[PDB]
Amino acid sequence: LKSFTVEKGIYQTSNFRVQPTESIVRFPNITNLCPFGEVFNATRFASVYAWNRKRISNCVADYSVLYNSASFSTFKCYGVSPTKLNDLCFTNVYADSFVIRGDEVRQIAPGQTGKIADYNYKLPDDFTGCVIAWNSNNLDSKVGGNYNYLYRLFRKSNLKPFERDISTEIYQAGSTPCNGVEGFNCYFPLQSYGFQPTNGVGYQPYRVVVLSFELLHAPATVCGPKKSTNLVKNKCVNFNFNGLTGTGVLTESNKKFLPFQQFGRDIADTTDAVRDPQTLEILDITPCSFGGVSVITPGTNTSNQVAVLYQGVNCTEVPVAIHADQLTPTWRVYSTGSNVFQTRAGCLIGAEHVNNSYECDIPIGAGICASYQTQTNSPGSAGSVASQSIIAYTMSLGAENSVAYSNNSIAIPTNFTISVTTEILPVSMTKT
Amino acid sequence: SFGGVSVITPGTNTSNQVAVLYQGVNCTEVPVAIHADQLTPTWRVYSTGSNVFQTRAGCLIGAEHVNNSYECDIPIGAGICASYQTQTNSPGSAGSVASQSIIAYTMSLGAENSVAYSNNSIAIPTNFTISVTTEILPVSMTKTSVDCTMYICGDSTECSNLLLQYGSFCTQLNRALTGIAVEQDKNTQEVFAQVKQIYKTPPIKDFGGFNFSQILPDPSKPSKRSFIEDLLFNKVTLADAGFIKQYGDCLGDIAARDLICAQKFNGLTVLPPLLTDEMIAQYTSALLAGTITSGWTFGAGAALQIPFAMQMAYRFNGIGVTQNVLYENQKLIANQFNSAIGKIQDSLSSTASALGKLQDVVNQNAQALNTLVKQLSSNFGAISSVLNDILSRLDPPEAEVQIDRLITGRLQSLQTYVTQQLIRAAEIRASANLAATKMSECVLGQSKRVDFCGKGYHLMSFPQSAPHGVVFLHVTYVPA
Amino acid sequence: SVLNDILSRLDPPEAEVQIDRLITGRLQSLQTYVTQQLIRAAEIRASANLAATKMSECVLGQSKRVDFCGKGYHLMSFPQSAPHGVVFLHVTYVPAQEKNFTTAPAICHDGKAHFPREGVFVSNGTHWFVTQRNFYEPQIITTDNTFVSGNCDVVIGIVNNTVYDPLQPELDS
Amino acid sequence: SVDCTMYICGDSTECSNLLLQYGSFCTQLNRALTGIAVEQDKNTQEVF
Repeated sequence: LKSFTVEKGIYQTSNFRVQPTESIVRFPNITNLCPFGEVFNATRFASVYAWNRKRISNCVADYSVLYNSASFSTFKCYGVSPTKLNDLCFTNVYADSFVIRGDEVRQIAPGQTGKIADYNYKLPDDFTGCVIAWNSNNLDSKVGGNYNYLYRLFRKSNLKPFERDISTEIYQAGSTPCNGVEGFNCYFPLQSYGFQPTNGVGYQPYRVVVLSFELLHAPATVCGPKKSTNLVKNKCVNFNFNGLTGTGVLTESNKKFLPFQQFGRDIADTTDAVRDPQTLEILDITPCSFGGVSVITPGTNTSNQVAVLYQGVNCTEVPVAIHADQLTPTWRVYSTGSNVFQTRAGCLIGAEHVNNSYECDIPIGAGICASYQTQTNSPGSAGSVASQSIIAYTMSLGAENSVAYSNNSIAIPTNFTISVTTEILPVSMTKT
Repeated sequence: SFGGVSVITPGTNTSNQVAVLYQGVNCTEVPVAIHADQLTPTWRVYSTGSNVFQTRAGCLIGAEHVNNSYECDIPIGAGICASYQTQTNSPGSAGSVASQSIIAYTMSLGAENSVAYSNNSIAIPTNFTISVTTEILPVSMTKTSVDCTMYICGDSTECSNLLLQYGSFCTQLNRALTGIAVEQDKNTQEVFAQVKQIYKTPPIKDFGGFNFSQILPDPSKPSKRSFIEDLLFNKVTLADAGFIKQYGDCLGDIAARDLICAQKFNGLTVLPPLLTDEMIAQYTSALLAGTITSGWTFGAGAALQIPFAMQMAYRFNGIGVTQNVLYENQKLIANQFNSAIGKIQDSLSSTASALGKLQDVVNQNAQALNTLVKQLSSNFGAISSVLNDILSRLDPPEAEVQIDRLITGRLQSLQTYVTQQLIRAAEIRASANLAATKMSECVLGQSKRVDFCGKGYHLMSFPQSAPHGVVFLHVTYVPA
Repeated sequence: SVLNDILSRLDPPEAEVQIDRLITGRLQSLQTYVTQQLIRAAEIRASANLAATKMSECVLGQSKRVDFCGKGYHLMSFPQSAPHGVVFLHVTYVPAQEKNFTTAPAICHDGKAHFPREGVFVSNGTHWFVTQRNFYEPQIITTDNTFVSGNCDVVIGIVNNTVYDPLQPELDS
Repeated sequence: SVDCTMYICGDSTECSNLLLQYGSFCTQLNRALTGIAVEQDKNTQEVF
């Protein structure tokens, strides 16, 4: 009101709102995981020059295991946060697994040059993806030496990103025709790596897997895992189902959804009942309790005791809305007590319900009216301050009456009154 | 050349064949619009030929003009009206015959009646009729209240901050609707509350033969409400009742099947009316009670019991027909009136359309809210319609600009809603004041104003409660 | 929020954007205000028309409309000035005290029916009187007051009574 | 009577799509004017 004095009436001071208890994040069931195991825990590894490329798509790819696992020496992701993979989703993912020397491991990164980067396996400058590598001295190395892995010494030109060249043909360095065989100025294009268990760290063969994540407009097939929580019902909660979010009280519904259909909809175009991704249950949509708060007070000149009306709410929510149990005992009294009256309009606290009907001083709603009344017994005294209180009652329509209707009688007045009343009407506004 | 197109549909219930109106266009242009060159030859017939009638309003196709004059069912414009009629048909049996079509004709003002005006002749009615008509007026609207913050910002701290920059827009809007809300309560009080004391009818019904039983509240049925009004509640669509909705029952994608619940979601609340329906009936009972037993006196001050038969003697006195008319034909008049009362019951029961005005009151209001609700889906220029996504996807620096667009749109929408709301309320108020005057003058006394109380020298009226409105049963005198 | 600040603060190329924000908003506020006034003005003008009618009907004459001039059979009104409005001091007739009486729409002198020209039939219990509607004054029911219409058979409620004829005493005397 | 579409967007598809983003502002406005349009006729019938 922006005033120190308040005239009697009902005023809307603020808004009542139940706060959310907890946050729920959800994504669909975990099944249909991409086969990471085939790549990482693979029995055999391809060579650097021709590396294995397994496309991963149509799954929920759970990166967490690779990030968390100790087994890998390094795990570096250029384009996106390595932590982010669980949330992020890519249209297509390619895994390039190859075995290369330890010293060379650094080369597997964007914007790099070297034997692998140029000739072997090239990465885009822009490359978005993560490179995971680990040692395989135990697996790959041979005492005799493991020749199986080759890289390329010569080529007509530099290799483009992700371009692999398997070709066995003899490279002709010079003018002399090779004719398929080595000779002067003719060499097999690839050289092997001599890995042996005895060698040093740099020397050790390492299995590296790079997960490129091509991002296109096209539908994204490979998305991250689902970090979900338990479902709680009959409570105002902050829920996040697959696509949407909102706050309300999830309850069991009696709705029969079609097998394919995920969400319902209001006539209005609202989110009404949703199907839980984990359980095939239909849960109907309810905004959490809230309503207006109106203060019913007598004029400040008369008193300062008030009564509050919580519109369109049950009395039950008010003790829960605030943590009454948590609060001090001074605060506790306000939450519940005999002095609570519930009406159609809402829960009115601070006013005692009264059987007697009187004229309506202040309108509450639903026919209930509040007034400040005290019965007073004092000689030559107006109702003085005493144990006064605020009462709410069904507003009296007035003293009820009846007319002695009959076939044969009339009521004709003997005398009358000349009265004067005032009728007031506005004529004009101020000429602004 | 361009103009609006209107479809004259006789009604799907009745027929599929329709007529199309091209407003303010010459008929010559119609074939060019349609791809006559491209389309099949079946289509070719549809564009050209006779069976095209040119009117001031535009070019009308599908309708056959008729010289004969009829009353106007559906207005075309410029006095032309369209209707679906069948020419004489053969007997009803399978046989090949053609009938039923859409006709456009020159609307008839009605049947011309020349009057034999003369030097010294008078027409003096030998017999009369006590008929009854129904007049329906809206009294109040649904006390809608809207929270700006939830509507615009609904649970978004980042949003509300942006709203504050707007200053006082919300406070006034919330204030405006609240002002409207009180006014409705004021409307209902002024309309019904005309009487201080609440009268109840005596156990004896002997009303000179007049049969009130339909109009009086029926002690019995829940709510002491009357029979005729009971149908009235039935004909209308109550928004909701009970004012209690199970929270849990509500939470997901289905509850918005329950529209009110959805409304509950977006800050849209419906305040209840101060005067409850049960309470409203009592007034209607009282206003009715004093009118029956006391005459007009209850408006002036203390109600004075007067036998009903006596009242008509006064009421006839009001029109310029002496008392002798009533008693001399007391039984008939009562019978006429009682039979008259029954007619409303069938008319009311027969067609929903009797209630059309009230229904309108509900419907525009329903429309306003839904339109208000739907706006939430509009992007306006915004990247998306959901507040969370903007926050989620975009950094605040970028987001602030985006949300701002969304804010202006809804705020504009609410602004359109309230402005629209104020005007309709005013429309209602004038009606309410009109309603109050009708109870004040017509019910509480007998009105002198010709064509105020229904066609005829007005006798009296009995109000009946109705949703957000009131129905009057004007009993008028008409010469037979 | 200050125009002079923005002007002092920014060069025109940049300032134009900021000022534009205020103009669209402020104008919109002003637009809001005007719409409110038009609507509100309509309400007042509606009242003015009513006021004029009240002045027209109530002051200038005695209005017949029940509850137009205040509760009761309206006598008259005295308009009074006021700020931005008017106040009327209606003078209304309200019945104060009442007494029950027994009524019947007519009386039979001859076996014929009499109805009251002005008034209704009542009885003190001993004798029948006919009086005006809103203030009790009994009168001796004479032919001068009553008019003929029909006979006793049709009447409903009619009671036997004696009507006084002023003429007889003149001729007999 | 006023169609928003021409009045605003008049034969510009690029314009009209941008209009749709606006939602129901038009359909409501056109509705009101139509409602207004019928109203006068109602007035005339009531009077005469």
